[PDB]
Amino acid sequence: KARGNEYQPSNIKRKHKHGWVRRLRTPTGVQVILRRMHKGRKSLSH
Amino acid sequence: SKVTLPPNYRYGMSRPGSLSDKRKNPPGTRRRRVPVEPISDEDWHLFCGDKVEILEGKDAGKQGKVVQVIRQRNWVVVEGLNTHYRYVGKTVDYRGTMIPSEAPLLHNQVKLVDPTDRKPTDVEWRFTEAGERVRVSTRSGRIIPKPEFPRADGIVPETWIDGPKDTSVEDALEKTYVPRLKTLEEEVMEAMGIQETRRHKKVYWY
Amino acid sequence: GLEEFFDDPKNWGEEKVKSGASWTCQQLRNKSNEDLHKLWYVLLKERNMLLTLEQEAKRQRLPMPSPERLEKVVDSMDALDKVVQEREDALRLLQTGQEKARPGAWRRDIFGRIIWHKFKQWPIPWYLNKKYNRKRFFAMPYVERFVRMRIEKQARIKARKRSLERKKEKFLQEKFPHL
Amino acid sequence: KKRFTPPTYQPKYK
Amino acid sequence: FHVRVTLPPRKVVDRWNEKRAMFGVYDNIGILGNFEKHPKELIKGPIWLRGWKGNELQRCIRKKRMVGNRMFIDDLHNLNKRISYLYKHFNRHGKYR
Amino acid sequence: AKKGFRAAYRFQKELERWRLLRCPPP
Amino acid sequence: LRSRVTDRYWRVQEVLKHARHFRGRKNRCYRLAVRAVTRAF
Amino acid sequence: ARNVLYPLYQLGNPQLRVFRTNFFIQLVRPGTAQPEDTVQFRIPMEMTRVDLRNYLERIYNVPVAAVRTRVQYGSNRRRDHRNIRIKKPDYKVAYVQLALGQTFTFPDLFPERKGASVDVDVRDQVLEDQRQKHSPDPRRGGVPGWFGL
Amino acid sequence: GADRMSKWTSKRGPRTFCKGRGAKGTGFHGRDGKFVQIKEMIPELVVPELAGFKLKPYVNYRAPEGTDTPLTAKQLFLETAAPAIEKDFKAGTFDPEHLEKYGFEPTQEGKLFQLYPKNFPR
Amino acid sequence: KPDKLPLFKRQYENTIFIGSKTADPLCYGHTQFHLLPDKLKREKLLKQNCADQIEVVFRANAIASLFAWTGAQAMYQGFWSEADVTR
RNA sequence: CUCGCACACGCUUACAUCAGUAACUAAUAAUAUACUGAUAAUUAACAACCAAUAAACCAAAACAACACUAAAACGUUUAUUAAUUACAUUGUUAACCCAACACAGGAGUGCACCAAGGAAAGAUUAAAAGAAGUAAAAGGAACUCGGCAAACACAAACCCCGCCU
RNA sequence: ACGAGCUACCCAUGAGCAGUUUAAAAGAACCAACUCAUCUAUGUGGCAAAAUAGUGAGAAGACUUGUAGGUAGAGGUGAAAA
RNA sequence: ACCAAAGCUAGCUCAACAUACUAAACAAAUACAAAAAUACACCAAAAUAAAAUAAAACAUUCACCUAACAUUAAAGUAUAGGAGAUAGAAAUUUUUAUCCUGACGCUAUAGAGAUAGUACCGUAAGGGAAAGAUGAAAGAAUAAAAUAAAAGUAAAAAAAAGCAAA
Ligand SMILES: [K+]
Ligand SMILES: [K+]
Ligand SMILES: [K+]
Ligand SMILES: [K+]
Ligand SMILES: [K+]
Ligand SMILES: [Mg+2]
Ligand SMILES: [Mg+2]
Ligand SMILES: [Mg+2]
Ligand SMILES: [Mg+2]
Ligand SMILES: [Mg+2]
Ligand SMILES: [Mg+2]
Ligand SMILES: [Mg+2]
Ligand SMILES: [Mg+2]
Ligand SMILES: [Mg+2]
Ligand SMILES: [Mg+2]
Ligand SMILES: [Mg+2]
Ligand SMILES: [Mg+2]
Ligand SMILES: [Mg+2]
Ligand SMILES: [Mg+2]
Ligand SMILES: [Mg+2]
Ligand SMILES: [Mg+2]
Ligand SMILES: [Mg+2]
Ligand SMILES: [Mg+2]
Ligand SMILES: [Mg+2]
Ligand SMILES: [Mg+2]
Ligand SMILES: [Mg+2]
Ligand SMILES: [Mg+2]
Ligand SMILES: [Mg+2]
Ligand SMILES: [Mg+2]
Ligand SMILES: [Mg+2]
Ligand SMILES: [Mg+2]
Ligand SMILES: [Mg+2]
Ligand SMILES: [Mg+2]
Ligand SMILES: [Mg+2]
Ligand SMILES: [Mg+2]
Ligand SMILES: [Mg+2]
Ligand SMILES: [Mg+2]
Ligand SMILES: [Mg+2]
Ligand SMILES: [Mg+2]
Ligand SMILES: [Mg+2]
Ligand SMILES: [Mg+2]
Ligand SMILES: [Mg+2]
Ligand SMILES: [Mg+2]
Ligand SMILES: [Mg+2]
Ligand SMILES: [Mg+2]
Ligand SMILES: [Mg+2]
Ligand SMILES: [Mg+2]
Ligand SMILES: [Mg+2]
Ligand SMILES: [Mg+2]
Ligand SMILES: [Mg+2]
Ligand SMILES: [Mg+2]
Ligand SMILES: [Mg+2]
Repeated sequence: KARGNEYQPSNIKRKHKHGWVRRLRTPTGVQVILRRMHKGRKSLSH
Repeated sequence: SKVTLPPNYRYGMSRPGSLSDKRKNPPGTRRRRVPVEPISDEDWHLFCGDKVEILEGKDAGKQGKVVQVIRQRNWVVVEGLNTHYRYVGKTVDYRGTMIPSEAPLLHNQVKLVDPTDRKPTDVEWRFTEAGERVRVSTRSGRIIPKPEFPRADGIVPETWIDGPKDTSVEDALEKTYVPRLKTLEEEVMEAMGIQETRRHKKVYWY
Repeated sequence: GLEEFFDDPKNWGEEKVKSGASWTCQQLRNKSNEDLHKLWYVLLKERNMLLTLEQEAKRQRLPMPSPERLEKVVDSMDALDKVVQEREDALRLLQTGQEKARPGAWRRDIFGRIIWHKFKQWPIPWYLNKKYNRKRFFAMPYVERFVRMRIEKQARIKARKRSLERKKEKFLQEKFPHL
Repeated sequence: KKRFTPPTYQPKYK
Repeated sequence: FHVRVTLPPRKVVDRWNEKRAMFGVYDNIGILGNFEKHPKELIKGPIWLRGWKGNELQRCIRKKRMVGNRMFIDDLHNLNKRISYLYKHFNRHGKYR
Repeated sequence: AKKGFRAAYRFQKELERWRLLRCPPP
Repeated sequence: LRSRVTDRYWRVQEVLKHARHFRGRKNRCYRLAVRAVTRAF
Repeated sequence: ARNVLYPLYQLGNPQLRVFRTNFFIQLVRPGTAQPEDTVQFRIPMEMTRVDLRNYLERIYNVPVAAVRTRVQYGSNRRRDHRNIRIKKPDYKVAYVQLALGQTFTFPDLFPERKGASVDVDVRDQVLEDQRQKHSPDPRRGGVPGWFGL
Repeated sequence: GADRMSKWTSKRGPRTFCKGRGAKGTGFHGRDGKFVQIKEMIPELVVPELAGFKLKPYVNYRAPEGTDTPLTAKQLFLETAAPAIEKDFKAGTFDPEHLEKYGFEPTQEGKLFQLYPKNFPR
Repeated sequence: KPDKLPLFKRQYENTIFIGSKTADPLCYGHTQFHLLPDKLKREKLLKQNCADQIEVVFRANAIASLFAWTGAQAMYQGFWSEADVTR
């Protein structure tokens, strides 16, 4: 009833959803890594 | 240790790792790039320790000794000829020890002095029949020896005393190498009598 | 033998301590392999003492007496490592002729780059490894467009660099018309 | 409808 | 509207350098050379603009025809959008029609 | 830095006017 | 060839010199001065 | 040794031997109270308890009894001039206890000199006297005193 | 949120996540869960005797340097194996088939310390 | 500090026990038998270069164990910090 | 006046010692758990990591004696194998986390309700209006859309629509 | 392309419900922890991009709750409020 | 008199030539929850691009829009089109090499977003900045030179009456 705190931290969930391993398991995920490498991002993924 | 510098930097007769340089140039600033005419390492005929003559300034025609050279900005510093006065000891209730300080000079305002005639003369590098690169004058045509100057360490190898942890010259130059076809691992193992019987199994590399 | 971490007591309060030059590369080539092994530990005991003194200097908020000793010792360590390695690769070339001591081969990763893949030690072959068989060494067709884009980005970076050098040469000539 | 325009934040570097 | 308070260093331009003295020397090569080389064979510049003239639309179309296959990916896409916008603007917009 | 010289020099005409007003000549 | 107006200082001085004796913000701000100067003439 | 590739071990392999160790050890003064037998060392991350026990017993011949180690975390809070975090390196601290009842106390590596302290006081006294001499005379009222008359 | 541009180490994750900081394993897990530490896998440091060894970590300043000549695989062969081969060829005892007497080894797996696999760490 | 022994702080239930609840009529003790674990064998101490530690383990075990037993007996009889011990 | 100690999850040196605060941070000052500089620290017994196959076994947890309907997490033993070899690696601070904030909000479990943890008023004067609380002559819904609110009241009955939780 | 760390529902694995009334652990009853949010007053750039104070409904079940997993926009999910 | 003002470098743009095209760094660790030496495997995959728009609506249609090998002409011709909008060839022709490459391109609200894809805002894909100025020497800071010119204030509060002025 008081929104604004939708982010509840959790390392298990964060590394399972946005981790480096998951990014390389799906063909669409690899393209996300390729786009960030081309753009010059400092952190490709969590 | 080597200190990294920003791509654009200004040199002011202070070493990069000095507190004076940090006070003058904070890490968060960058200034205008001064125009410096490129001189290759093979075209820099001015070293430290050779007498030179100053052409332009408040003092003209005087000769002095080069003490410091700034290769980055092509500067030669004479020993107390083109001098301006500053104060060193400063505190709340006292000032003093007025010490003259020498301003930098460019290469175009300084010409090397030949030993014999003691006059400025253009110098060009020449390759003699002995294989040594010796500076050669234009007018007189006499070669000029290199200006041997003491190193920054201030230690003369001629007068030195070996300390408790200093190796003698005889032992340093002593040769004991017997060039056999065994690695350092094999020689030390057989030197101390270390005996190993079993051998490693097969390991797959991929 | 725990006092070896500290210098002799006569030298604790000295503000400046003198030391000799570091070992050069040429001098260590004349020493035997047995000799280098013993010299490594002599350097090792010296380096531990210098690190202890350096840390104690920060604790006491006082400058380290003659800090250049540590710089000389670490240079001697690197020279000793170089010469022994110069004997290992030379002996390896005679016996086997391989340039590198760790096996590897050039591979193309999923990102399309060329990566020198070093090998690892395993007790089972490549086809019986669960973890190894999950890694992929090949480029999918969609990587072709992204590989092409990296070439364009590098080409523009070099193109900008080359044009920058030309501009400086013209600019310096105007302010220095000595020709 | 439930008309509502959420506010924006000034960038922190300012 | 603040203007500079110091006089700039006056540019000493020499009217008789190599470029200005020899400017437009061989403009009459065809007239006085048995018509062996047209003056358009002296233009230095882009490949697709040597001896050619046109408006903005005809220039972009011409560039895509000649050096289109040699351009980069990002440059090629930007050229296509410029062609489409000019095509729509020139034909479907304006006052005199 | 706007290119040009007329703007730079015309202001020097104004700087002289201000100096005379502040410090009139004998 | 990027052309910029450099004599803009004299552009506004020709207007403010007729509005030196006004009251309020009309003698300093240019936008308020022009409407006052135009009505003055 | 660190930054090297150890041989894979299977059944019946020969003993692993390292001749030129890449490890370096700092002896530091404990920041808190420690018992009489405890000596505190700083070791690289790639060093274990067994490595340090062999490191002291062989190289230095120190009869250690038990070795305990922990990992320290460096500060990553202070920001650079461009607002980028600068992280201090993480170091591994190991405590050892001697075996044969040997007692170790960390020595004072900076004992001051009585002559140097006296010389510093004399130099400070000379500077103070020089400042007093340079102090202007109040009765002169700021008039320069260099000129005679 | 969380910082995605920091180092992911063991101190950030939960109790389940325990990642080593770079140490080399020295054993495995036994029947009862007690860690069985293999004696062989422990790196046995080998030290010589420095009591009768006369050398110091510093060299005298007056000792001259030398021309920096990196060791070459060709120079090593001309120093060690060439004199043995040259004398044997002049005496007619050279055997192209077998070169084991000159220090050449056909297969590396026989010896204790290989070269191409790089068995020994240092 | 005791942390250098080392000793580690922990928080759980505070229990005073004698081997049986208070309702048990046998509120006193006669003897104790302790068996040292595997980690504290004589052979293990020799390998770890520990000679005098052989007797320390025996002394440390007895002092801590017997005090807990004797202390628990006193507190089952009502004696505590402010009442001291009469017998 | 009373949400206190500890673990899990999260945050990541913001914790500790000493010194400085003209200014930066605290919505003010003193000042320093919160701003700056130097130095220092969390030590494993607790916690993470911590064997495989074949075979025998229909019989609930609720003080479980024995039963109910909704039919229920929770394994031992035998056999065949399992590197046997002191000391492995890793988490140990905090006044903290998610909400743009040093936010009256959101936040799981164990044990206490205290032996622990904290300060409603920066200094005055005592106007109106506004908010919160206590009391009242005679009358007791005459108020008002409605007994809304408040009350020394804390009860009884009818109807409409839905069965009920 | 990326999103089920908030929320709707489900699959795993855990953890809570003290006293009081009754042959009752009966989608029974009184009343806390706990969970929802009926009515009114403050608040309306506020302590809060939905809160505080008083008062209320359930409180052994179709109940609350932690960890983690699953369903993705021509869809998911829904004791239909589009 | 404060706040302010001024500077010309950093670098960039468009080409040309051109080698022939994923740089620099790879000691160790990197697709277990990346940067954690070490155990009986599974591994992998393709299906025409659609629409915003134009026809003043909108259903057939709507250039470029992934893959053309160019230029001068044939020609906006033959043809294809609710025969409307608009779409549009070919047969057949023309094209002499290398140097002469630099700038009637910008100068810190311009030019790339860039001092930089870094701070910072987002769980994530993604979005994404502002910011530099002394001199030959600051190893000349009792330091020096320069405009003292934007709005806003101070020096200096106001005295009947009014689109503030004539
Ligand atoms: K038109
Ligand atoms: K924190
Ligand atoms: K009514
Ligand atoms: K999920
Ligand atoms: K709040
Ligand atoms: Mg949000
Ligand atoms: Mg949640
Ligand atoms: Mg530990
Ligand atoms: Mg973030
Ligand atoms: Mg953890
Ligand atoms: Mg934790
Ligand atoms: Mg063990
Ligand atoms: Mg935070
Ligand atoms: Mg405060
Ligand atoms: Mg203090
Ligand atoms: Mg602090
Ligand atoms: Mg607030
Ligand atoms: Mg208060
Ligand atoms: Mg107040
Ligand atoms: Mg009032
Ligand atoms: Mg009232
Ligand atoms: Mg009342
Ligand atoms: Mg009354
Ligand atoms: Mg009424
Ligand atoms: Mg009425
Ligand atoms: Mg009503
Ligand atoms: Mg009511
Ligand atoms: Mg009715
Ligand atoms: Mg109902
Ligand atoms: Mg009914
Ligand atoms: Mg969920
Ligand atoms: Mg109950
Ligand atoms: Mg009920
Ligand atoms: Mg609800
Ligand atoms: Mg409430
Ligand atoms: Mg209330
Ligand atoms: Mg009330
Ligand atoms: Mg109720
Ligand atoms: Mg009810
Ligand atoms: Mg998905
Ligand atoms: Mg639907
Ligand atoms: Mg529902
Ligand atoms: Mg309906
Ligand atoms: Mg409806
Ligand atoms: Mg239409
Ligand atoms: Mg229209
Ligand atoms: Mg289309
Ligand atoms: Mg037809
Ligand atoms: Mg810019
Ligand atoms: Mg501009
Ligand atoms: Mg102004
Ligand atoms: Mg009037």
